[PDB]
Amino acid sequence: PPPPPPPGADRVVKAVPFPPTHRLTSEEVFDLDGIPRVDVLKNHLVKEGRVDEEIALRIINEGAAILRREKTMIEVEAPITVCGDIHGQFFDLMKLFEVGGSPANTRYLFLGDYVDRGYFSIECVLYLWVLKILYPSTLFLLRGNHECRHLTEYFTFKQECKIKYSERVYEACMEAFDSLPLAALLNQQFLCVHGGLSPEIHTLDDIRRLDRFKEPPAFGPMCDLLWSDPSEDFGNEKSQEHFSHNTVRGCSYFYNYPAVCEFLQNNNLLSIIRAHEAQDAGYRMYRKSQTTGFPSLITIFSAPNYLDVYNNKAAVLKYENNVMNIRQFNCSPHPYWLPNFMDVFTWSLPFVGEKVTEMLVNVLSICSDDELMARVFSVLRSFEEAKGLDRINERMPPR
Amino acid sequence: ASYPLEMCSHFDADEIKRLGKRFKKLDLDNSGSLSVEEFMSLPELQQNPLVQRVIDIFDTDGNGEVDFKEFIEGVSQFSVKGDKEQKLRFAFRIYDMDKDGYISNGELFQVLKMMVGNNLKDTQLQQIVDKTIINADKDGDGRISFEEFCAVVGGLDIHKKMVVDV
Ligand SMILES: [Ca+2]
Ligand SMILES: [Ca+2]
Ligand SMILES: [Ca+2]
Ligand SMILES: [Ca+2]
Ligand SMILES: [Fe+3]
Ligand SMILES: [Zn+2]
Repeated sequence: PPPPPPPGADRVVKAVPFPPTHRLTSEEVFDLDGIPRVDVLKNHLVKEGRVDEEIALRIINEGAAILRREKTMIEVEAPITVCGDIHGQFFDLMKLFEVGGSPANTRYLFLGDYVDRGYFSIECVLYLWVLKILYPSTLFLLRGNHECRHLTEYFTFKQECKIKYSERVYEACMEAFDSLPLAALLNQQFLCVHGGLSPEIHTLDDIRRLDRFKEPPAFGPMCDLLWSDPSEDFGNEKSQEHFSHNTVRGCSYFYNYPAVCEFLQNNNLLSIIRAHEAQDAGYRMYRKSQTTGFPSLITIFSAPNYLDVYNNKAAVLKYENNVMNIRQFNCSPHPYWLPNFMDVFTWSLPFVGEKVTEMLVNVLSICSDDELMARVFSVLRSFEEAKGLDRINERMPPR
Repeated sequence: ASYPLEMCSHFDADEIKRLGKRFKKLDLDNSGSLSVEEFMSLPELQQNPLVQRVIDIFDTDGNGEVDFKEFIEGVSQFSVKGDKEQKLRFAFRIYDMDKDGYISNGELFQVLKMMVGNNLKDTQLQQIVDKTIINADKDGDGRISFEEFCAVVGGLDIHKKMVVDV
């Protein structure tokens, strides 16, 4: 009795790499001491491999336990590499580490938003969590506004978990995200946070005080840290009003230059380093303080060709030997997925059903009471153009 | 006085008679069989990318045409009296080109290609085909059985659309 034909016998585009069929097991991922093998994991994930569910859970839970015991404003010193939004762009994350340096000898601070928008969010989480497990005192993760139940349920991260893993893995990620610190004080000179300032936050002690172990509420200091933006006219404002309602996000605030100046001066800080907004150049240096001649605010953005349409550079910020040097990098190829992770059966079946039925209806309509006598199937979907088109997805989802 | 035709279908005598009338009118040269060219002489079918797939499925004896028995049993798959599994199996058969009972990688690609055209790059299409198979293949032979097909799509209720009046 002849065996089945070899799996890829009639495969049409043979040069396309085929993903592993087997999930990585615990024996493969964890050494004798219970320590994960980051290179084994990385190589598997780059090929679009998956891990056994218990391994995903183990990685997420251990990372969560380490994160949970950190302060809500951690303190980190230079030298360091500071990174902004990643947004599930795992293959760009790989490039980021090649540019920034290996975590085995390089200190890192990530400002949040590991998930959503990109379709490799879970891979980003597993890999960063493993790095956190291996280098708990040199690699640091902050919370972004997407690390929460509200946004991941509205965007695709919850569905991503359901499809690639399970709801158990999603629920584990939700607890892990609740444990992420909200801010970092870098070298006693820079406040690092995902979004920015709050009218209710005037000192570092206002941040240190926060109960971070929860879904971010719709308003208040925790919300603002994750959600706020500099005003569109930051540094050149008409009104001198410190804060105004953030019309872009649908919640939280715009903060202006006077608000930033006051905060820096009251806290003996040099600048605020944040993320949260896409930049064509991968970063933005805002208006310099009159006093110091140093940029009062910095935005860092680490997701190149964001949404595969922005065509923007990404950047990380390297702070070493008293120099802040911005390293830019471009996007990298990544594998294709259909919107919301749907398989091709789910995708094509409604069309098949519709077209075969239509054919038969037409065929049977050849008589009408005489008896009484391209190919029309598609997918499901400039910097300033991409921005305006994606404006609703920067706003907080209803309820 | 020819020999009776034998068939299996959901249709009563009146419905079979009405379908007989449609058959005759479709059979242009009156050969008792239905050629591809006779199907294609209906303008409304000319831009439908699944026509040949449907004809292949109807043509159970494989002589490239649809006789009256095959016509009746084909249309019966779309009877209001037909069950979920029946409609789903017909759908499965759209993808299962060589009729061996298993959707393969190459077939899933080709049939999708018929529908998608150039809306995706070949590389893109191969990648989503690859992942669909991996995710749905429960016994690891690289191809999709009818049981594995249903586990994926049985919740979609597309069967409720696959229905015609006769
Ligand atoms: Ca004929
Ligand atoms: Ca035939
Ligand atoms: Ca087959
Ligand atoms: Ca199988
Ligand atoms: Fe973001
Ligand atoms: Zn953000």
